[PDB]
Formats: sequence, C-alpha cells, structure tokens
Amino acid sequence: KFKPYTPSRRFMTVADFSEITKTEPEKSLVKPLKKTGGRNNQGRITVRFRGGGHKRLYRIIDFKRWDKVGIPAKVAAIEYDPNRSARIALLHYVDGEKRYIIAPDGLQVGQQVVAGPDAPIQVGNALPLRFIPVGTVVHAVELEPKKGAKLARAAGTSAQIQGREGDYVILRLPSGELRKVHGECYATVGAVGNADHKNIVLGKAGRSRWLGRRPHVRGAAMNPVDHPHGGGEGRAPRGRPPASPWGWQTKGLKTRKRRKPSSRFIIARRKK
Amino acid sequence: MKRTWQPNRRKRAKTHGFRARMRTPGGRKVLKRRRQKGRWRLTPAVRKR
RNA sequence: CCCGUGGUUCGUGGAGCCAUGGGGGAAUCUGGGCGGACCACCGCCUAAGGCUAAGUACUCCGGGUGACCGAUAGCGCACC
RNA sequence: AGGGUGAAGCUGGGGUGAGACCCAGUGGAGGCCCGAACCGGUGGGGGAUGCAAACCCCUCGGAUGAGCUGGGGCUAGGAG
RNA sequence: CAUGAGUAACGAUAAAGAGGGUGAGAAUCCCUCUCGCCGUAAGCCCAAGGGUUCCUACGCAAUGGUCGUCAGCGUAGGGUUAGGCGGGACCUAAGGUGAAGCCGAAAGGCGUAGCCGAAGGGCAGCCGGUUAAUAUUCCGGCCCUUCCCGCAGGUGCGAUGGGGGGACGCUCUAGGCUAGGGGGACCGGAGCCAUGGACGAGCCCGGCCAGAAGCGCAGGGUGGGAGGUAGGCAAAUCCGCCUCCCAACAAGCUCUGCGUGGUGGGGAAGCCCGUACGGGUGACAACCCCCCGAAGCCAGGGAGCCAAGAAAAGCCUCUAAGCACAACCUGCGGGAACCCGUACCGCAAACCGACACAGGUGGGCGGGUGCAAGAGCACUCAGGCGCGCGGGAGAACCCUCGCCAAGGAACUCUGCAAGUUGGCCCCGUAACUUCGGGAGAAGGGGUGCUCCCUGGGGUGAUGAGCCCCGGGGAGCCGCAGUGAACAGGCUCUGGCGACUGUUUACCAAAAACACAGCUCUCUGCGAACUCGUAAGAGGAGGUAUAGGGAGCGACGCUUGCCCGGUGCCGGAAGGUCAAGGGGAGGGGUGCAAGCCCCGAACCGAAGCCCCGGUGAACGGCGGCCGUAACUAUAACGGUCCUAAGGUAGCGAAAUUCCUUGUCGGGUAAGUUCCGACCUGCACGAAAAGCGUAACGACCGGAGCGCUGUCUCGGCGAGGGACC
Ligand SMILES: NC[C@@H]1O[C@H](O[C@H]2[C@@H](O)[C@H](O[C@@H]3[C@@H](O)[C@H](N)C[C@H](N)[C@H]3O[C@H]3O[C@H](CN)[C@@H](O)[C@H](O)[C@H]3N)O[C@@H]2CO)[C@H](N)[C@@H](O)[C@@H]1O
Repeated sequence: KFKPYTPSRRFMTVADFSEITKTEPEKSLVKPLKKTGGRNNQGRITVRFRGGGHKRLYRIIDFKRWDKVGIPAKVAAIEYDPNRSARIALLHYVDGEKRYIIAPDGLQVGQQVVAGPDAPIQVGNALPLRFIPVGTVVHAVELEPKKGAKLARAAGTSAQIQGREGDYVILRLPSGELRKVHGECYATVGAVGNADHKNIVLGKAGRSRWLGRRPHVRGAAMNPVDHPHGGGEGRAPRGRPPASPWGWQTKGLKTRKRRKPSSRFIIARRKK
Repeated sequence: MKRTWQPNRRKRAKTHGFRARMRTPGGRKVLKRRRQKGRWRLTPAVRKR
C-alpha cells in the first residue's frame, strides 16, 4: 500500500515530465468524513489569487492521542485524502473504532503500534515528549499540551529531538530552527511518509496547476493601474514593491510577539 | 444575442418582492417614499402568475 | 488639576466659563465653581437628580381672503 | 455524431545470473491527429436612414479540457 | 406643417401556374389539381417564459410594412377538472434565515441550533376510445397507492436520538433484453396491364401496442453462528475490534422475455360527402417469419487511472416508556384521500432585441437511400412550407455566380482573393530529432461496371438467411469511372514565442498575459498577508517538501564585474531628539503661612547619523596616452577618473541614423530577406544572454503547382436599378 513516485508518462505530447504515484491500498476511504465549502471567496469578501478546486472528497483526521492512550492499533492499512502532503493510514483501534492517522515512515499494514503513558519508542507509536529518547524523530508534535497535534509536519519529515531543559524539550523543526515544548506535550513517533511527492513533475501547466485547483498570479502585470509595480511598458520597475500595497520581500513580520523569545532560537534560515 | 433581457418568473420574481424590500432598510425606506410620496404601487408587486 | 477634544462672536492664541476622552483624583453652608490668565479683594451663586404647563415653529387636513393664474401659467396634475 | 493514432501495464517467444533490455500480441491512454452538433469568432466579401444599436456569406481555430452547457447561489459598482 | 419623394425602401433569390368556389371587391381567403424548398430540418416533444389566447359565431372603419369578404385583428359566447403526471402536504448542499452567543455612535456586522430554501434526494399507473376545443386528468379496459375503522392471524412492540444505509470520479468496457432499423411474394386487401414489352417470387398497404403475475431467457445488488462483545457510535442483545466452527458456479431479497387473463387499435387505395377540424371506409383485416442492433435499460456491473467522486426516508436497533392486551409485523372486509396546476405559442411573427425584426435561448431517435464511418454531404419519409406587396420588359452599373483563351504574375505594398488542391487503398517518405516526430512530408498509382475460377468473420449445426475483404482472371463502355454533394496546394527559409490556452465585449487570431518549470525572499502557525468599526472570517481542519511577495519563464549551454549612493538585512558603543520623570533656578500676586507660573543640570522610544552586511535587490559596468628591425592594428606602457568598469555567447538585428554600410547569395535586374564582416549612432544574462525539435489563422524572404489575377478582359445567369 506504499506508492510509486517516478512513473512518468512518455512523449504523449508535451504531457512530458508527468510524475505518477500510486499508494497500493487503493481502497476508497471510510465512514468518517464530510466535505469543505468552496473557499477562496470567504467571510464573503473574496481573497488570494489562484484558487479553483477540482472534484470533491474532504477530510476529518485524528490529531489527538491521549484519547485511548493505549488501545493498540493495527494499521487498518494505507490510503489518503484530497488533502495533506503525505498520505495516511486508516488505523484500527483494537476496541472496534478506527481513525485516520498520520502515515509515518513506511510502517506496515496490520502493524501494531499505539501510544501514551510509555509507548515503545518504535516509529508509529506516539508519546508525551518527555518519553523523548533525545536524538530520535517524530512529527505531528504539539507544544501546549491538549492544544492538539500542533505542528503537523505535513509530509514534514522534520521533528528532530534535540536535548531538553526545564519543562521544555528542544526540537529542530522543518524550517531549520529549534523551538521548545513542555515535555508532557506530545509527538507522533518517527517521521513522515512523503517527499518524493515533493519532487513530482507535472505536464502542461494549465492542465496540471489548474487541476491542482489553483489558477494564477501575474505581477507588475502591465497596466499597473494597481499591480503595485510598474507597467504600461516593457521594463521591470524599481521602487522595490509588491501587490496589494506591499513591502517587497526582505523585511520582518514578527514583533514583541511575546511568542518569539518565549522559545525557539536558530533564527530563520538554512543552507543547502 | 443575449440582449440581457430574458427574465425569470423565478429569478426576477425572486430577487424582488415586498418582503425583500422591507428587509433592507434602504428597501423599506424607498418603499414608503415612493409608495405614498407618489402613489402607484410597487413593482415588487409587479409580479405575475 | 495634566494633556487629548467640543462648544462659544474665539481659527490656537495672555484665551475665560460650560462641556467630555484619557491619569490623577474631594470638599457639608469658615462648604465649593463663578466677575478680573493668574495672585491679594469685594461681590455672585448655590452646581456633579427630578416635573410640566403659557407666549415664536410647522404644515397633511377644514374655512376664508388675494393691483395671485386661465387652459402650453397655474399643483406637472381642473377630473376614470 | 463520426474516424485515425497508436504509449503504460500485461501475456507469450528471445537473449544472462537472475536481470537488463528485444521482439511480438494485447492494449487501446488526452495529446490527442482528422474532422460536424458545441465553442470561438481572423482572412477576404456583402449592408451603410442596412434583417440588426454589432449582422449574412465564402472562409477559419479548438473540436475532453485550464472543454461547453440549463437550473440554483455569493462577491457591486472608489467596491467588484 | 412642409422637404427631398410620390424616386429609396417591404425584412432574406426556398419559384410558383391552373380550375372551380365565396364574396360589394378577392395577385394577395376556401377546396381541389399541376409545381419548387425543407427532412435533419423549415421535425415533432418536455421545459422556459408569454400570458392571452384556443375554438365556434358574427364584423373589418384601426392593425398587418397596400391588399384583404384573411388573422395570432374587433364583438360575443364556450373552452383546460388528475389518490396514482408535476409541486407542496417530506429531505437537504451550496445557500438565506436565524432562539443562543460574539460583536456598532446608531442604523448593523458576524451566527450554532431548528426552519426556508433544488427537474440534486425520494414517491403509489398504463393504454385504447370521446369533445369546436382539454386528457395517463373524461370514458372504458386492464394495475396499483398510503391513511383511517374494524375484524383475522403474527410479535419485547415502542423513537428518531447511536449505528448500519441509501452514495455517487473520470476513461473505458464483457454479458443480457425491448426501442428501433431492415428483406419476408410471408398472409390479409382495394386495384393495374395503359402506351414495343411484363399480370410474372410485379407494384401499392399493412403485417402491432398495452397485459396481475404465474411463469421461462439475463443478470443486476453476499456471508450463518456462537461467544469474548474491557469501542460502544454516552444509555441495552443492533454496528466495529478478537476467537472456534459452517462460510458452496449457495437459498437470498430488487428491473427485462414470455405471459397471457385480455382489451384495444388495426391502412393502404378506394370512392361519398365537410372549408377544413373530418368520415365512412374490405372481410375489415392479415397482425406469423428471418435479418441488423445502441451512448438505453438490467445494474448500486466489471477493468484501468488519479486530479482519488453531497447532506435528510427505508431495514433494522434499543429509551420514552408504554408496550404487552390492546404498541408494531401481517391478510380480508369496510371507509378515505384536500391545496396550487392542463388551452395554445412555444429553435419561434405569441419567449428575449422598442417592429409579422434572417440575432439568441436548455435536454428527447433525430424516418430513408447512397457515401468506408458518421445528426456533414445530394434526393427524399412522414410532417413542414411557398418568407406576403404584385405584372413588366429586361439597357448603365454594385451586387451573387459561370465560362475562356493567348500568356500565365508581370497586378499588386502584399498572389488580398480566387483557382490549385483535396473521398479511402496500395507503391513510397527528406535535413533534423527532446528518437514522441516531424508524414495526410513528399511523389506514384488506384478505383466504375460485366462474367468467370478461388479464401473469410455471420446466424439454432448451419442449406434461398448477411456483413469483411478476398484474391485473381478475361473483358465492357465513355475525355472522362470519391463520375454530383460532402472534401490538403505545396516545398525551402528566417525573427519571435515553446507547444493548450484567455482577452482585447466595440477594428485590433495575435503579441501580451498565462504558464509547467528558475531564483530571491516572507511566516511559525491563535503563522504571514486580504477584507473587517471591533466582532470575524478568511487563511489552513493546511500546518514550512507547507501557505504568501515576487523578476523569469519548456529544455540545452550558461548565468561574470561593482554594493562608494538607494532600499533591505545585522549591531544601539557612541552623537542625536517627543512625551515624560523633572529640579537648579527665575517669577507675579502674597502684609504673611501661601497661592499659583516660567521652569530646565541629568535620566529619557523608535527612529535618524554611524559601522558591517547586501543583486534571479534599485541601479549602474568607463576616459586618455605610449612601445615589439621597416608598411596595419593587435600584448601593456604607465597614466586622468570612478564602484568597478561588462565575461561568455551576440551584432548592421520586433535596437546601424551615416544606410539602398561593405562583401557574398539570391536576381535580367533588389534599399527585400539568408549568409558573412563587425568602427555595436544606443546589444549583454535575469524585465534573462546564445541556441533550441515540435507546435502559430504568428510577421517577413524564396521557389514548383495552379488559377480572368494581371496584360483591358469578352459574352453569360441570377438581383435591384428602369415602365
Ligand atoms: N585581463 C584583461 C583582458 O583584457 C581586457 O582588459 C580590459 C581592462 O582590464 C582594462 O581596462 C583598463 C581600466 O583601468 C580603464 N578602463 C582604463 C584603462 N585604459 C584600461 O586599460 C586599457 O588601457 C591600457 C593603457 N593604454 C592598456 O593596458 C590597454 O589598452 C587597456 N587595458 O583594459 C582592457 C581593455 O579595456 C579585457 N576587457 C578583459 O576581458 C581581458 O581579460
């Protein structure tokens, strides 16, 4: 029920460089799931470019485990949703009920794993940080206990356990930074399920992108009647500005944001 | 040649009606205004069927 | 009483009194704002609750009068 | 409407260790290719108080996709 | 109220001519007879929307673009009725409302819940007959629907709260049934040879449609238990988790074919009569046989592929609590069932454009022949017409369309146009290439129809039952054999751009913008922005492979020189200043304690200065002078200047004015383009630079082909012009 990434159509005219992926569980989801409105327009004013749609399923997923902190679960199997950067495992809880959950590193259908008060540090179970075997990996992870799985490292194979101090453990998050969460808080054990996805290649843009749902963006689009920047000519403007009365693209946003100093440091950057 | 007309028993009837006018304050207001300021009636009455 | 503002014949000013948005932050008739930014005087009024009549306004509607109009002026509109 | 194209998987036959990979059959995917209904509307032509407040003709592009379309709705006018 | 004007014009070049009729008058009404155009629509059909009108009877002064005894016109009267069609008496999404709640100077903003709110859900009938007129609504035959009263048999019955459940892409697609095509000389029938012929498997007409369920084709939708039954999906045997047996092409329970009760219809002619709307009409039928079949139906299939496809009845399943003695499941009898709806127009003179405007406007085969296939083609079936002003000769000339020869672009800014050319089958097919392809490259050749020998996929084996090519052979007639209508002109080459596209409604088919894919860079989620007066939503039930700002824009090679100024990014040591904290001190009044100013030593926020950082960040990347045996530049030869001073590729280009630059090619000649050169008036990598196959209604340069296009064209047909 894993999934092929690479399959690429071939020379079926410019449908060139189209990357397929196929989770093998292929089953159509199950019983627990509604749908999302057609947002893009919202609070009934309209906003943010692109946006279009394309077919309609729509998710409900588990984001909180302490709610059975124990009932082993066995991979119902693999599958996913018209959302999320890295598929899911519909899991079965030994008590009858099941739940759509993450999809850490390639686990295995039928596999038992669970979590709570002491779970075996086997990628799959989840645990209050504290049970953090420092130097290990998780994601999903949530600071401010109860505030549900906060930091759903999307396909975000990224929760790197980095030491502890006080009632907070240190973590290396996607981004390339290290924040802190009080141990009692929690983490889904292990890592994500998708990345190659991230590399996926798609053919005739219009076709693909739109299918994605998203349409466009078109800067200093000539007639700068608005389009912040210049136009009514070839030449790329100067000032150094962006759409809807913008600050270019090299300035802050944070602030006192009591948030900030409160934890984390590394400051915002990487260097591949 | 989509000369924009082509009404809809529904749509038009719909969009506009006594109710509706009384709903929006502007609706109501204009209502009375016209109504007794100069007689007539109310197209939101104009309706058919 | 400090600044941030409204009133008022006051548009920033030596600019007073009433009035309030911020922070300060009390006096029972030796009480306390008010005449003169302000200080010494005399004087003035009695504040931070309540009630209403009567004299000017208005014209739907009625009556009446017109060096006010005659059907393209008069209400556009003298009559389904 | 209709027609051609002819990938991927697979099945078998072919060559190493198995394998690559080949060939053949199957297949019959979106791009699509051809071309009506459908949707656009240059290229030339035909009206100037024209069938018409944007047309008729000969013609031409897409002809499963960011496609076309009836019904039901929300955003609107210094806003969309 | 005049004026061109009694000229321009009548709404489509889909033609009409006759006879009789009725009339005050009939090109322009009625019948009937000749005749053309639709037919894939000028068909019918549902729906929308119109809302009169529809009919029947009188009438025409207004109205139709004149007519007019015609009407959709005027006057009057009559005309659509349904437990089972539809919609509500039910369900719900988006979506509006909104008891709560959060929120505004006010008016409101936001809003769960419950509600309103759909040809999206769900639900019980069909066919034959009858009116001037309406119909599965009426009549009749046939088949049911729930709800109420009862009774008869049967049960833990008994919410709508838990659950299971109805529920869902797209592409495609096996198997199975009517629709629905089609030949039956196959049976019924009213007739015929007119004309050289044939009365002969001749023509012409028809040879069904509905039918409880009973039943026979297809399939169409799965598990029995038991127990544990640490979830339950709060409350309990119903689901789901674990386990041991039976888990059978299993019995299961939901549409077709026959049924057949059985009813009903049943057409040609034909000729009798009404205007017609019509009717008798032959027994009145014969109503059987064989062929082809779908995107329809069974069916929620079945495979494959992602971009991975809605919420309320029904079956159960327990409280409430009744039930359980009168609750539910189930037969028979009895009795009930209301509200709003049809007329007709209705791809259009009745719906939308102010007109009987040739514009537009949603789904239902779309009869037949032929064509490889087919809603395109040409002629037609039914069914629909004949556009509503006529007759007339027919000259100018615009229109529409036809033919040419001699030459075949010289016309011309442009081969604008138009002609060439085009239907399938076989021979065959270039530089280049992302080896997908450019190929319908390109260039040939073919087909018609006869008779003859020869193989095939159909259908109950398979034998008058059909579709595929056969294959080949001899031969037949035309200038001619996709014989008419559907139907590529082509090749070479260059700039741009990738290619699919959207737009510019009103010129601007097409670059621009898309874009896939590049890089910078922004944000830690109560992200960052976007609207908002809070409230709040949005964002994202997403959660830095993620969500934003951006210049570019497949891909290939490749992105170099400066951050001294600008913005942005980093550090406040220091200089620097608002309010403030503030007190030195001066000050007016104070006989006086005192009351009150001014007040400024010092502390004091970002910012600003300052110091680094900094281009896929604004934005820029030079000037001059000298030297190698001689005659020509090239190397630094040091200097003036600044931040350095433009690399790689690139060049007279969608940037060279001197320019029709100079050479070269093309050419009788060419400022045109291709190639060179390169002293680049004023290219350069990121608003990309050089290149780069495929793809363009791209724009430009060749050349073969063809053609009243050009040397003038010349006659010709159809329409106005003209009487
Ligand atoms: N290594 C240098 C190589 O040669 C050139 O260098 C260039 C550059 O460096 C240098 O530029 C310098 C700059 O001071 C400024 N532009 C003024 C100065 N006159 C100039 O120098 C010039 O004049 C010099 C004295 N008369 C001579 O050495 C020579 O002619 C020339 N270099 O001069 C060269 C030409 O402008 C190429 N540009 C480069 O690509 C290549 O690598």
